[PDB]
Amino acid sequence: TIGLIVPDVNNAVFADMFSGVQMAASGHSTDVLLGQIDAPPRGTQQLSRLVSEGRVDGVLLQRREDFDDDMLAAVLEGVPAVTINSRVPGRVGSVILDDQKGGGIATEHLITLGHSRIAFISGTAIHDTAQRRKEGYLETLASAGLRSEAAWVVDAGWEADAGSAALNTLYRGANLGKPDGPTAVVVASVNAAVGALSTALRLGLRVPEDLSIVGINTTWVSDTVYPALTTVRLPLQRLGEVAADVLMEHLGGRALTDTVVTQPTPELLVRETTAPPT
Amino acid sequence: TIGLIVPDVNNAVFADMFSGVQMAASGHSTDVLLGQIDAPPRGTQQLSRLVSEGRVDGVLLQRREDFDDDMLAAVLEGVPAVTINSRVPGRVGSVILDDQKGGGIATEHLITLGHSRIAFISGTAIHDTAQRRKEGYLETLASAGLRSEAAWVVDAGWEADAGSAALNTLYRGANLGKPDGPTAVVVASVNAAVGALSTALRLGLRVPEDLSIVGINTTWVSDTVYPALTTVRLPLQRLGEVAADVLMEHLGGRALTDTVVTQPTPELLVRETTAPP
Repeated sequence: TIGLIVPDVNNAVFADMFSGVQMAASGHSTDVLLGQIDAPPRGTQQLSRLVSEGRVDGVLLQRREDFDDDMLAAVLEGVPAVTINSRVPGRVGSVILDDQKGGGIATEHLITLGHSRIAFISGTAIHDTAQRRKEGYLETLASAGLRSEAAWVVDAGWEADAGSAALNTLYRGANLGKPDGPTAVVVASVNAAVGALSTALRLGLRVPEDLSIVGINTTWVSDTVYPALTTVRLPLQRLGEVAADVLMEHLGGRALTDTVVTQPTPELLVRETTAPPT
Repeated sequence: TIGLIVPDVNNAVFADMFSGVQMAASGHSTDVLLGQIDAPPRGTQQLSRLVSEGRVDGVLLQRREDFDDDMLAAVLEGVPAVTINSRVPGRVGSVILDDQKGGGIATEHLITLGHSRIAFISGTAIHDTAQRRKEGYLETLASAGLRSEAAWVVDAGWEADAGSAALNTLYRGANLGKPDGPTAVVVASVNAAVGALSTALRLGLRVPEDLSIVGINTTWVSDTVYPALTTVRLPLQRLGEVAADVLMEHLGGRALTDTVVTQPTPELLVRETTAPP
């Protein structure tokens, strides 16, 4: 049996990631025990108890956006563990997505539509996955001969409320959607993107006319809402299958590895929130 | 270890329910195993093997929307089990929400704003939760003393794509949002309600000006979208908390019960999707 420890089961990547974990694990007649952890302080305790005590042979951990590298390294000391959608410095055993290429594809799509001033709403400063996606965006702008500004890049979060809050901050401080501000924003995760789209609409901005929006990752929500969010689909199911496999293989005696799921490549899903600027 | 068996982790109720089941289990030194089953007989083999091989001590099962009462009985025969957000006649061990009262409260609200032609997009015909909420909406139209038609009640599903399909049908078949049509629609579950909204807007109906939408249950999605969906919040965390408790008390000897979580009461959460017609 294996443990899947997650920040919350409402998280955007959870459903596809879980189905992958479950399919691989069941394939080997191994069950998946699900656990959910709060914010630190209680967050770290639950994890120490829930990891130490262990009715599980090993652990798949999706790191919380408020857990620093320190809080994870200490807990994972001496535990067979694979981090998923995150990699902690100074240990081995992780499976991540091709985050830089995801940020790059999102950004590139906006540059091909004619946008020059493009903002980025990231996850937290703590989350290595957010920083990779930010890098992809930064490289892409640079190679295209374009500039970003400190004011156009906000560390927010994965969820709707942080996305909303960050859009508000761009709107009020950066003239996002106004006269000389950025005309498009890339959002590091799709739920934050749904929050951003909503806030742009409540503020009175036309989407896509006044502001284009691309989210990274895709859910039924991003595909359902009106206008439907243009997104970059990442292979979440594969990510869960590979991480489950790396863990189970390590329990059979193999080395833990640190890998990047690179196939399939990220898929641009052009919906209704991206157009050329005005 | 106990099993939490659900049809789709994307379900509107899953998150809150699960936090409930985890609370209960955490205090009783018990782990939760998350699982799914296919249609019987496959599913019958699955659930029994889960207990027969000692993988779980007991099961909490949310019924799939394409499971009729016969199918659920099959998989549950000879299994320590408590059904969640659903109740099978012919067996004991279930914990349901105050479903009728929640469907009425959504309808109540639409009439109070001044609506007289009110639709209902249900779950599937075979889900008991969906029918119990349909009952509340009908019973409230009769308490107020108002019209209802066969064409205004459409069976659909829990999910966005079902809600959207049902809305299209109300629009083409029942003239929804037009001179003849109903001016409002209660949607049996929130994801379907987000589907209905989206399709309403695409068509070119203004919401709430041309059509008023209320959903039952509440997620970050219904609160986040624009316009935000008016919904009626049921106490999903307690339902999870209480169901897990009944199963584990039953694993220590107690009888399986059939329970309704009647407190807290359905909370009308007014947002941007409801207005006078």
